[PDB]
Amino acid sequence: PQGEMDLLDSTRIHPEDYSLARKMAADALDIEDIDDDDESAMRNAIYEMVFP
Amino acid sequence: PADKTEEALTTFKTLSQNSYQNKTLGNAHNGRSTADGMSCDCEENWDTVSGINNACGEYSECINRLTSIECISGTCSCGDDCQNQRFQKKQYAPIAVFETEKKGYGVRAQADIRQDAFIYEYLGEVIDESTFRKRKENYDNQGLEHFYFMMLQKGEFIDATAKGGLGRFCNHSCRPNAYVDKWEVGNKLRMGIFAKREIYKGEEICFDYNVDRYGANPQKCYCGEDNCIGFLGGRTQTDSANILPVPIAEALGSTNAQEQRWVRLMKEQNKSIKASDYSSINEDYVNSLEMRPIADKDEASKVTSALLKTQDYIILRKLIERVSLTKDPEVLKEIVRLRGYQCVANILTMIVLDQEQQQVDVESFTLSVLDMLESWPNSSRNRISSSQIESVLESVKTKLKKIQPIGKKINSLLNSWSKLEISYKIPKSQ
Amino acid sequence: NIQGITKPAIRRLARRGGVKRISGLIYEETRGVLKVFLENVIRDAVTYTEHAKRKTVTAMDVVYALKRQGRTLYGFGG
Amino acid sequence: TGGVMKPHRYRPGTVALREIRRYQKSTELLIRKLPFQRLVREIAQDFKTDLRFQSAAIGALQEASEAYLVGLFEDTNLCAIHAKRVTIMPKDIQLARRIRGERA
Amino acid sequence: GTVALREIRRYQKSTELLIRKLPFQRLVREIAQDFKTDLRFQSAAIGALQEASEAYLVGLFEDTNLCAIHAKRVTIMPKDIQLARRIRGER
Amino acid sequence: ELAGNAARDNKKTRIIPRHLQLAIRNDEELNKLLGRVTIAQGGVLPNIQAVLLPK
Ligand SMILES: Nc1ncnc2c1ncn2[C@@H]1O[C@H](CSCC[C@H](N)C(=O)O)[C@@H](O)[C@H]1O
Ligand SMILES: [Zn+2]
Ligand SMILES: [Zn+2]
Ligand SMILES: [Zn+2]
Repeated sequence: PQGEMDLLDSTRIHPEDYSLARKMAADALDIEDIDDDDESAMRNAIYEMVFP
Repeated sequence: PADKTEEALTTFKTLSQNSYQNKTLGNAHNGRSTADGMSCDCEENWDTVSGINNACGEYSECINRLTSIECISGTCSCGDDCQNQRFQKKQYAPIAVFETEKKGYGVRAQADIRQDAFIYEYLGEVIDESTFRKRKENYDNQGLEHFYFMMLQKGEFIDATAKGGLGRFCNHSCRPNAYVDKWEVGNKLRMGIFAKREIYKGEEICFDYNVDRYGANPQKCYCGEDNCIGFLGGRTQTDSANILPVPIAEALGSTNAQEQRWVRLMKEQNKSIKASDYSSINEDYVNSLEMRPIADKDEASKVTSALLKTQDYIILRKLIERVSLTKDPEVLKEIVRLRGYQCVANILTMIVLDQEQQQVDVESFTLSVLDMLESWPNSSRNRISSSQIESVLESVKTKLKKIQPIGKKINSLLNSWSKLEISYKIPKSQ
Repeated sequence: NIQGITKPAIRRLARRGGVKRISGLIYEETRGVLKVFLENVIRDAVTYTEHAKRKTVTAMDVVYALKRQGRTLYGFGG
Repeated sequence: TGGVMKPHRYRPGTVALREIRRYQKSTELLIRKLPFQRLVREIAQDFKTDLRFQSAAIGALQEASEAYLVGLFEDTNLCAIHAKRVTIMPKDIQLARRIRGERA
Repeated sequence: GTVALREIRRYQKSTELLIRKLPFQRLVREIAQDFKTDLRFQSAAIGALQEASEAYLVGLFEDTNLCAIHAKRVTIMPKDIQLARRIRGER
Repeated sequence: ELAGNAARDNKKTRIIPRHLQLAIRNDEELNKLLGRVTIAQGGVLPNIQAVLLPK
């Protein structure tokens, strides 16, 4: 999930909204240890949401 | 006791050698004929006075003797009549039969026998498994109260009931002075009986049976040995299997070895440990248990299960102490996912709201359980909301308001927890 | 398929050398040294074959490479 | 009372010394043919593919590898005996290779 | 123990020969005498023999030190000498 | 010659690589000459250490 490639690069979402999409994905999975500034946890959450 | 040698001999057909149901059974290497038979490199040592070939003796370096294989004449460099032809030459030790108090006939040494010396070759009919089953059923129908079967190898047994030798009269001893061994003679397999120690004249010759009952009922052992297990059976044990349930025992860091050690140290030294039952907790075992930090999430799940199951004060004390030793953040996050706070609420309530103990000891417990609550990583009151343990903390600081260190620690704890939030968290449909 | 050199096989190989007891950690070490030796001999045989303008490695290349490493083999047409 | 007395087990080393004599008397290959062939093909794949390997080349490679491993285990057994042990350890393997010159 | 490390440090940095020249010369002549008599020797041949024998003995002592280290000892023994020679292949 | 003799102690009329390996390794000077050669299907001479044996 922390790799060079990105899940959202295969979607129509603009790169300026990648953190918005990862916050949506993290909040949808009922995670509570998540902080907005932690990009790594956001990427892990969206990876487990799209590719469980 | 009076000799019963001839009387014992008349009870069965005496054999000088093992008889075979067929030529295929009992063959060495599962019948694979090793044409390159194992020839010892010993040089023949003929004593010119007695004309005896002393090669392959006890203190000689015969490889075949060490490997429990007998030299065969005409194949080995040791020559004929070497000192490793004990089975073939039938040079049995001198023995007598005497009537025992409870075991019937038994074998005694007519002379003093050296260590590792060959006593006697166990004789019988070599039979297959089906023949063994048929004979076993027939003898059980006959009501015979004596074992007469030995396992030559897998699927191949030796029967000593109707035909055999004096070795069938040897009685079981739980601390035996002799032992049975398996040897290779030519392309065949033999079962001999050898002296485990120095045995004096008149002493009974006994070996460990190591009985495979094949579902038969236990038979009580009357050997008289102090280390007797009391029954004939290839296995035996004490309460050294479980003292506490497996998830609860592994929650405390205890395993099969630690559950063995406590019972071995006390029960075998005249101190009482009850029969296996987890309804009553033995506090002394839990206090004496060793504690190591947790670094595995399955062990954390077992700890959570133990918290949800065990009601004992002392087990919970030692689990909380183990958690105090534990400092791995991932295990603590797993406990949070398992809602450890929910279990800790009940653990508190049972001890400091219900009062089955003393106020000083409960105070020590409370000081020993507030520390890891203060220490664990926390990022959101959603964690606590799954337990509402703060309410329990308020109730216990209100009850033990006289003990001001507990009150001040709970003040610090609620102050720390109240700073938490969840920034912005998207509401979900309901 | 380095795990194809199974534990009983390497136990047998040690047993031919007269070894009575075997440590539990030795098997990875034997697999490594066998891999190193095979790597060297296979490399030399492959470049011998590539010089010979062939596409199939014959036994002569193997025996040549081994003899050039001071490990002369008798019985394969040397 | 139809039970069977068990022959118990051998001491550690007795069956070891037996199988020592048996394997030192016989001469067959001790490594299975097909896994060794696959391993040789895997090593050869790294340089240039489409390389056919005659059965005689694989057999010669197997014989050389077995001879090398047997010699290494003899030297490592001498090393273990020298250190008053009967169990060989990887440190004896490394030392044997060091003194042999194979490892720099 | 201190001067042992001092001797190691001094001799591992030096390059001159440590075997005395005249006894080695007499040793070479004594060995060569029993193969053929009235043998002459170039000085450079004796020097080459001295250098080669010193290099060989240094290598043997290094391998022997490894063997001694293996047996949890610090003192080298003759059994280390024949162990190193046996493994190295000399008879 | 040495290989035929070694076969003769084995009561065989067939010379095999095993007998050749026995003949080479049991003779000191022949072992010295053929030191660095491996005989295919020759096996190893039976040699068990003295302190390797039990007591
Ligand atoms: N120590 C012991 N106490 C009571 N019975 C024993 C015993 N050791 C052996 N036995 C009995 O002896 C049987 C073995 S056959 C031994 C000889 C036979 N009991 C006789 O006197 O003629 C076993 O099946 C067992 O039932
Ligand atoms: Zn012998
Ligand atoms: Zn003999
Ligand atoms: Zn008993």
